[PDB]
Amino acid sequence: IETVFVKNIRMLSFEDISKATHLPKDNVEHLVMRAISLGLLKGSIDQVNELVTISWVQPRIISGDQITKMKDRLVEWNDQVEKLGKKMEARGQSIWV
Amino acid sequence: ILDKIFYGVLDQGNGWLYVYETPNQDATYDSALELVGQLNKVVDQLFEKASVLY
Amino acid sequence: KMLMNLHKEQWQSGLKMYDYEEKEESNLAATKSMVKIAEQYSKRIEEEKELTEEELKTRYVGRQDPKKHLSETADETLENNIVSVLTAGVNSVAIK
Amino acid sequence: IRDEIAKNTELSYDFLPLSNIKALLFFNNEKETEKFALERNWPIVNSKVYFNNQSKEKADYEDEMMHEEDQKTNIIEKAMDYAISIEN
Amino acid sequence: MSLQHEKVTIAPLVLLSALDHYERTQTKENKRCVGVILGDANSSTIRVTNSFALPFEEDEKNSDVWFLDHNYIENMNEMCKKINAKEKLIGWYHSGPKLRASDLKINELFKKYTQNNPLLLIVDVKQQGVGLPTDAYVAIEQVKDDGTSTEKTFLHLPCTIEAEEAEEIGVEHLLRDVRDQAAGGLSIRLTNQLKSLKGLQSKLKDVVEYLDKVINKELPINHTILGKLQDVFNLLPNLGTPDDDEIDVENHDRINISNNLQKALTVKTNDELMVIYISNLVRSIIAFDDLIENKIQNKKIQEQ
Amino acid sequence: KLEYPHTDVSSSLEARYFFYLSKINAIQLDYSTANEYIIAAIRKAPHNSKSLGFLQQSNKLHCCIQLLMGDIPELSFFHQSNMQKSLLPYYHLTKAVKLGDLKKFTSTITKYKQLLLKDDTYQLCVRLRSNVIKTGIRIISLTYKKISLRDICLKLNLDSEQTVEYMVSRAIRDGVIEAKINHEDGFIETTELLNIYDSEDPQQVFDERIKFANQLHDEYLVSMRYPEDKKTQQNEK
Repeated sequence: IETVFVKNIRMLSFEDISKATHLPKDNVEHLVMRAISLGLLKGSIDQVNELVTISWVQPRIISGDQITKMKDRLVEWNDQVEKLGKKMEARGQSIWV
Repeated sequence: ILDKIFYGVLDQGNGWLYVYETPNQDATYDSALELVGQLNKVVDQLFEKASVLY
Repeated sequence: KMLMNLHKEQWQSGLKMYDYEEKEESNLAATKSMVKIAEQYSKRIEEEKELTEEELKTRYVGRQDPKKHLSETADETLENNIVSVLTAGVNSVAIK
Repeated sequence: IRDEIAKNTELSYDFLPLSNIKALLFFNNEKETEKFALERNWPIVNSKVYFNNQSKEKADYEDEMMHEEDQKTNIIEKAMDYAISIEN
Repeated sequence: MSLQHEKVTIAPLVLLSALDHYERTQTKENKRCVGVILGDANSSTIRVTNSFALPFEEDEKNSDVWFLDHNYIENMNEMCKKINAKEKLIGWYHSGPKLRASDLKINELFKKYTQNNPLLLIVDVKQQGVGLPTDAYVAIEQVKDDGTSTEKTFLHLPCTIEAEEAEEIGVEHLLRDVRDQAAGGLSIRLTNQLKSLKGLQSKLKDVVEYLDKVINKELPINHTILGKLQDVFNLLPNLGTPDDDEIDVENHDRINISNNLQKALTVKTNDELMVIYISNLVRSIIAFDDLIENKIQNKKIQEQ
Repeated sequence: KLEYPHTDVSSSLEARYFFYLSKINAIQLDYSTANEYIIAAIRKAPHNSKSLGFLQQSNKLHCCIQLLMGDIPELSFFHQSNMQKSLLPYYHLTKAVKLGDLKKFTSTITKYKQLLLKDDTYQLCVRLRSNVIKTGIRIISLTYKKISLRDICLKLNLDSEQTVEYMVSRAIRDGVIEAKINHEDGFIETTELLNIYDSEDPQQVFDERIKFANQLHDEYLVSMRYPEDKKTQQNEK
């Protein structure tokens, strides 16, 4: 569950999972299937692209480290709002009645 | 396939039958053809008005 | 100011939007009807070359002006779709 | 004629052998083929040309010089242009 | 009691009533006005139809001393029954500009009046906020899961408005603005489009700096708040998925309807172009005739 | 460096002007802009026999323009015009280019040589002996998706596999054929399969259409109300 959180995106190869838990590729798939059944993760399983495309992660408590991780991602999205808003100011500057 | 009663297309390059059951024709796009159709007719008739000016 | 403010949808109404199902309904209704206003306008403008405007309007149903009625129906959906796209794309680009 | 042909080959092929690049540019000396390639900015690595690498760099440069918001055009920006015309 | 709480629907008369009672006590320089809140409740949406002043004193030197007259409230409620006997005490207004933690102590007193958990309504009298200028809270008692004891605390309830039909024609009646914070025409919606985006910018900025405070100034971690901010990420859109490609294809569809319509409007106008041009061709005859005619008229008027 | 008037001149001048541009642009191997400029000159110029020698020359140049593109004029055009005998050298050209016949083409410009040179489109026409080949190999790649180098050499009398490789190499830089050569299998493969509705290409097109329309609104507004304003000032009521 923790690998998904700390990544920005929400999809993992069965190769990555295999390394992280020290499991074969068979048992990587059995592990995602338990996890979903438990209700930790919801999503889709692709065996033919060897992805798990995660669609919701469960909330959890938040410690210091996690605070900063999320903080940083807000920084990019803050910029995107400001400059997209700079472009809109400049077109139809006249029309704002 | 000519009846369109299950749609699909038959491939003899390998011997499969692909069974496509997806929706046909966008209704919105299609009604745009009759609306343009009517605008294309009207403009010949507006040009009949403009024979007055000439 | 109290009087004027009657919304919490002052900043939550431009990024907020109605499903695209409903926009597909508006698009489909709007295009379909304008054909009908366009067919009355075609019967109509087989004339427009006789004596007295006021007569033509009665007899060949110039009433309410079908020329004006088509302009109104086109203007309303035309302005609405610019908004529909305009809000659509704004969300995709700013939010992700 | 060679220089003319070398724009063409980007579009035609994405893999050519070393003998075939030589043949096409009317050469008879392999060392001359590889020499031209430095100068024409092709990366022949392992005896196979990579025309596609070359395309990438060429595209990027034309974006890189400013012009660029309206050169690209934005989904948001189209609707803005159309809007102001109607209310003017 | 009732645990049914959801929204606070607030009538415009409520908003205006607390600005008025504040200005006719002429309380200022951070001195407060707390009155009764009247309306329907035992209901999920708390419905505040009216409000009246209560005599209230707040000491600003030491904030832990206040005056509330318990006798007045009962009398006053009786006279509310004269007006409309569907009103009972469901809370109290505060005069703002913000929440205070001395409001926790005021709150006790109004539990011996109400049939619901008492209402706290901030009517901001200076009318600040980018939406409505009211926050609304309700007092809850709860255990805290960060390992500390049971607190009494004010948890947020969203604010919206619904009003009587009658009231609603009056609000519009006094007003004469064209609005730029509500949607009308194309141009209006562009102004609102920009306002929404800048609104987002303002609130989002505040989130980054809030995160900054916990680990450098040391606000206490609160799991409950940061927990929604995680869900902002999981419900977040993604780019280049088969959902975000449907998103482009839908733009291409709508753009085509807009094309036919712009062109339909052009038909209509080229006909209006020809029509006025015929009007001019007609008026030409009249113009010619007029000149020969004006010859006769000039001489006659000079004769007289 | 011109600053030509359009809002305050006679329409005879405005037609003449549009005509000249297409001739000059065409000689510099820009046939895209050539094509837009001649159709505008024709619309300004009337249908009468008073304008008859103007129209004949303008319409010669338009047929030749569309052939220089590889666009090719329709059969409709020559028939619905009653100009059949005059446009006869162009007609034979249009049938010739289409068929991809080098053999026919050699005949067409030779037979008609004199008539073409007087119109001074002959200078343009010689450039088609090449475009005749490019059109011809375009036929081949449409008919056959994947086609051997040998097959092509057989139909149009081309000289080697290597020769046709090279014809097609020039032609697909201009993107006529819209194909790519595999040397390692020995075929020429067109790559078109549509499903470009999915892509952002139609969006680009729809954007252009709207702006041609917004500009037409401007012409309508300036013209319509301006002679009304005069009639009111005028003593007529």
